[PDB]
Amino acid sequence: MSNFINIHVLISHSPSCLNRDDMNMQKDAIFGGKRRVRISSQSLKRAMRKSGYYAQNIGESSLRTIHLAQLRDVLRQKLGERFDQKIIDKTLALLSGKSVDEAEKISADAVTPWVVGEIAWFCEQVAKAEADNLDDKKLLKVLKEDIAAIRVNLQQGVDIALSGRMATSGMMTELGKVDGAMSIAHAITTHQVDSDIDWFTAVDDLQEQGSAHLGTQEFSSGVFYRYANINLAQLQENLGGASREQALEIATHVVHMLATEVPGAKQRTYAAFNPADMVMVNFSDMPLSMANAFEKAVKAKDGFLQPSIQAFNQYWDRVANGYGLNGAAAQFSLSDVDPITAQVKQMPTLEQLKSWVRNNGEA
Amino acid sequence: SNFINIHVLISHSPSCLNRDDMNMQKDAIFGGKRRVRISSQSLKRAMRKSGYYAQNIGESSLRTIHLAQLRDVLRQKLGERFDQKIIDKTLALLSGKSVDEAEKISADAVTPWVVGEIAWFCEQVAKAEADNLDDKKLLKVLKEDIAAIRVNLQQGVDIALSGRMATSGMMTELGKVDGAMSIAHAITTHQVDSDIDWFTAVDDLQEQGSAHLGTQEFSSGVFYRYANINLAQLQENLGGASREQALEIATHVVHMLATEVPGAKQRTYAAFNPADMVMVNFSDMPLSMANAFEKAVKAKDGFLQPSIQAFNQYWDRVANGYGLNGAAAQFSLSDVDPITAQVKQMPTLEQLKSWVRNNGEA
Amino acid sequence: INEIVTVGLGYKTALRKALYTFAEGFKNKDFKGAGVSVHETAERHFYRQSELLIPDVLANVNFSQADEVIADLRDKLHQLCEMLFNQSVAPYAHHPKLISTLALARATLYKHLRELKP
Amino acid sequence: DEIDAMALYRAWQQLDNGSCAQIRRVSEPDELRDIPAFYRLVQPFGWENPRHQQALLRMVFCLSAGKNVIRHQDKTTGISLGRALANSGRINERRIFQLIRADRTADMVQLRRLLTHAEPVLDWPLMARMLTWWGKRERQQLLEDFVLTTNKNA
Amino acid sequence: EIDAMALYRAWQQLDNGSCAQIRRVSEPDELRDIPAFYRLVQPFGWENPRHQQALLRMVFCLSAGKNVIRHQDKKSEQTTGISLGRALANSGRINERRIFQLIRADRTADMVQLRRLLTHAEPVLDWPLMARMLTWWGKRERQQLLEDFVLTTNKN
Amino acid sequence: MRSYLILRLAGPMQAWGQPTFEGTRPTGRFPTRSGLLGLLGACLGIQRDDTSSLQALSESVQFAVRCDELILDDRRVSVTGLRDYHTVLGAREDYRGLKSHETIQTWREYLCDASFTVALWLTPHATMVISELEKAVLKPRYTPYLGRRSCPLTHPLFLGTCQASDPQKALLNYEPVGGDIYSEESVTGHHLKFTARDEPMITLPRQFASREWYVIKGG
Repeated sequence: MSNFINIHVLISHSPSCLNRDDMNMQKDAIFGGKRRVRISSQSLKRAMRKSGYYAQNIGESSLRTIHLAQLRDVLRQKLGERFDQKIIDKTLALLSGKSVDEAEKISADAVTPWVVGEIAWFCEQVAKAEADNLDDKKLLKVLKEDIAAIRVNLQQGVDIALSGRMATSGMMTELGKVDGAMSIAHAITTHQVDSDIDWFTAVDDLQEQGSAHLGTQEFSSGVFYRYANINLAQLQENLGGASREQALEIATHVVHMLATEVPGAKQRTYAAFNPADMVMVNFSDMPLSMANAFEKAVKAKDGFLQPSIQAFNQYWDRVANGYGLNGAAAQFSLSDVDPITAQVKQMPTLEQLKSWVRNNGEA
Repeated sequence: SNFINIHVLISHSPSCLNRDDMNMQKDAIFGGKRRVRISSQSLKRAMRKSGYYAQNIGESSLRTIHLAQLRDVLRQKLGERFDQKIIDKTLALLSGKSVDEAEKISADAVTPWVVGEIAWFCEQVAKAEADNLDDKKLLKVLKEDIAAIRVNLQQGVDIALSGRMATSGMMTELGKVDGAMSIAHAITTHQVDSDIDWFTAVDDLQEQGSAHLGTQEFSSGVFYRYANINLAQLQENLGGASREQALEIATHVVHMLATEVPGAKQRTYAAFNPADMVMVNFSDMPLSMANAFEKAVKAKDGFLQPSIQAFNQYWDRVANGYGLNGAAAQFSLSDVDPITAQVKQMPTLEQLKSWVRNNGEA
Repeated sequence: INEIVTVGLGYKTALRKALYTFAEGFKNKDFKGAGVSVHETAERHFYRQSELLIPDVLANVNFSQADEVIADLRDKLHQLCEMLFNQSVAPYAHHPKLISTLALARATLYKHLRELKP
Repeated sequence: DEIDAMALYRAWQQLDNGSCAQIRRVSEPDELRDIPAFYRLVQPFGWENPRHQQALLRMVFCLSAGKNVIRHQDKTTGISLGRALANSGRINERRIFQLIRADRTADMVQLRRLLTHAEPVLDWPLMARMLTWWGKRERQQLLEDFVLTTNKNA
Repeated sequence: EIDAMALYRAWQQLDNGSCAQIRRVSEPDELRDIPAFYRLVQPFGWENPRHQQALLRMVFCLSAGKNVIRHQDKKSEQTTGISLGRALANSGRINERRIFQLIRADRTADMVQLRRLLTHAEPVLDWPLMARMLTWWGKRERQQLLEDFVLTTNKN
Repeated sequence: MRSYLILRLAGPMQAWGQPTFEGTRPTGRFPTRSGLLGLLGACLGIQRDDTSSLQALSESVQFAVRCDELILDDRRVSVTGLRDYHTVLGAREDYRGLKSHETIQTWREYLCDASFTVALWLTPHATMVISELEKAVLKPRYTPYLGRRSCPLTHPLFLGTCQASDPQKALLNYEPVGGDIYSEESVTGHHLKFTARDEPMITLPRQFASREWYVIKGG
């Protein structure tokens, strides 16, 4: 069992509002007939992309936009010393399907993730049109043959290699379709939650102290369960046939981010900067989520955290024994517990867990 | 008995494993109550296109049908309709090795769709010998068809278990291959409270900012999958065929039902959950246990436990009343158990598959 | 005949309008909409149940003296619209955000249904 | 077929300041079970039949807001709790979102705090029946009534 | 798996010495220290801990005296036996505020109070009922006790 | 005094054909003759190629269908329709080649919650006995469904056997009474017809011919 790597995270948050509705209400979801506070998987993804850790260890994130009129200026700024403006314009025009007018505002069909590396690569490839003129469709047919060569430039993307992208217009609809490679679930609380409401006011220094109607902000604490899953082969493919070890390094970065990164919503005013209390990683031939460990909403004994850990471990034992799974399984917990069973190796620190992942579960 | 019944109770975390033409969860009214549904085609594709299927069925030892083995039988089943020379011509064009050259391994029975197709070929080479277009001239016009049957003669178990592949070079009425496993629509055991995810799309160049709005329906729930296997049909379409082999395939079907999940929005919702219960029982007639949840299950401590309970309690009073007989085995992850014995309790799934493989004998 | 047809179509449009309002919402006093298309799958139910009632009576009425048949028809269609409305709205009626909307949607529904009586 | 009469309300009106003081001083309906004056009050209706106990706990708990918090007004049908709380104008709809999302004892608490703050006028038997069941449809209907009335009086 | 009425009978038949040893005890936990208790309670529940607490309570109540708790079988017309609340009410010596304080007590304290009441009441009751309420001794049982007392006084 | 075989059709979803050459594949409120004949045919193990056994079975037997309305918690649950959006990837472009479309779409109506009690009897020109049919529906050879393979049974086909003069009188012996009945035999005091194109033209696959039900209405 060594194609899919499964990441399970139990993380408790102090009173906050990490993800909102269209009525500025806490995102929720019904599980096991009970209301759970929810964090969007898109929210977690973006929280990862725009994180400092990602910038330090993985690289630059993709630039998602529809505004090609601004994007042409950006690309002209970052690629102007390497290419001519007409070539860049023809490049972006070919990829998007729209025309670069030097106008004030021209938009694309939808929000698109652009990585400057592959765009520079496309500038180099469209510079072959400066050579013996191939028709644009001809050049397209040439590029169709070697997609791996395009995916090599996606190592400056990765978030695209992890989350994928879809194009509707331009040349990107035939060259830029990325499928894999990371499947992440919506973070839901392991227990039933009755959300509290902050009834706030706004003191007017030129009128107050006086009467005023009040405002509302829905907030809540809770033990969230995050799940992620990485298809190593698909990641290797998405990076242009990259080595497995590299994919595992990226995987460890994903582990760390999933264990530490928290969406920055309402953090200036609520500040729920809490680390994960449990992180388990297991290799498998088939993806496996332990959400059904909380299908029966956990009830508080000494908080929601400990019975969540306990329920998680119990359900993992039941599933593991029932379906005869054999990892490659390691668990990291802050709390002292009675977890089990061999060989779900206990890691004292998170870094030892990440190291255990880098060495393909054998360490 | 001829039929194998597979019943699966599996819980799914918040997701959307099946959509309609308007990006909404597929549903079905049962007992007057709305149930979230996962179409049978979605499940059957999720199985047929899976890697486990490709390993245990895509590469089975009985996937290749050698025509040279079927020399004699095809001569006596089509001797009423065609002459021997025509048949030998067809086999020589299809194999394509003429010699007879008895393999010392001449089969006893033949798969129906095979004789159905090669009969069509016999007709074609007959009218081709009447026209008459020479062997090369006609082999030129029958290229796609010949290749089409040649690829089918290497996928015996796939066709036998799942049916033809929706684009197989089949023409005759016998070429319409059904079964051998029947997959039912997976419905929730309970009434579902559907949630609506309200998402946006952030523009990195105007974060001020006008938000791109969107909605997507999702819901968690306990689904009841049902499937059955016709062993006689599976043996006939592999004919062949020993019952033990058919059982060996049936085990694969059980496993796939207990594990495989559709890939709809699994990249964003990730409902990679395993089956919390699976029971297998032999019978002279296939029967779904859907009426166990005809009255919508209401949550006591989740939906899973009262679903297990409802299922078992239904099986207790209903099982003997209907023609279920024996034998039956159940693999679950939580008590209680059905008060009735004659339903062996299996600790692991592998023990259950081993139980199926031994024709339900202890 | 024209009256029977227009009655049926009238109740149809009542239901569809109500559910559409439940979908899109009411912008003026900031009532949020569900974001789902339930009107189309409910209209099919309405139509399926209507094929049993309207042609059946329309075949067997004494046109000279049969407005009371049209009246019981109105009653049956009314009940049908109520039932189908509540059924279509049921899975989404657990979030206050949407309950506040379905209050008004139901209100408009009964406005139209009230306007269908002679 | 056994219904709790409106007499209870009248009884609550006519009860002495001492016992009413003992009753008002309560956080939860179980603590209402704790005090004797409650049993003396609720016996005729009555308490000794467990089918009625929960309903009585809710009703008495709501009345415990005060002697003249819940103002009875005769009616086609009388003013409902939603319509009442809406007409009061002092209640914010978010707190009713809270009320509909609350669980067990909590909701009753939240309800009581509302009544004291609202001083509502309503037909008491309606509220009595709704408290008798207090299912999902009672909650939903409450929110509907409130929202619709507030929208209709703005 | 249930404790019989035999215990009561046993308590009736036991000699004065051991009864003296048991009677002079302040708390139910202090009852564990003396051996005569173990000898008395040995047939019924030890070593199955599920009954132990209950037994500690029961004997403690019985420790009030040899003929303090007077047992009366339920009449065929009565359908249910006289309850502890009804008993304390019928006695007429008990003031309701001490039963209020009884419902407000916690753990050992309540038993301390309860015994003190029995000695002052000399109540008549159906012993299996009191035993049953003492086995669990949840909040509902307490409140039910108060129900019986207050309701008995108000109705009669 | 005819002999009747009484069967039950009780899936959570059901489908009974109606005239169609398009993607949208509709259903009726009750089983069709072609459907029931295909059902018994499946039970008996009749392949699609042999016109003989098909013809024999079709000429041999006749049907009567009773619509059983569902009652649970003394509440009536009327029948309802479904519209399944059913796509195919890699479908046939042509009948002969291996060329395919990326995606085709079909719409398929289903029937929940429907249950039926069906009484069948032998024609005078019968080629088999009711015993063979009983033994067949008790121990089928091919998987029985109603009427798509997606739709399984929740109650055994065989419900019983009886002696009676009318199919109505034969149906009365079994529990869910009061449902409408569509038979191929007429009963006194009953007039209404119901037209349907559900009699399979066996000589010519795969098309159907017009026929009519006799309608009986109870209470």
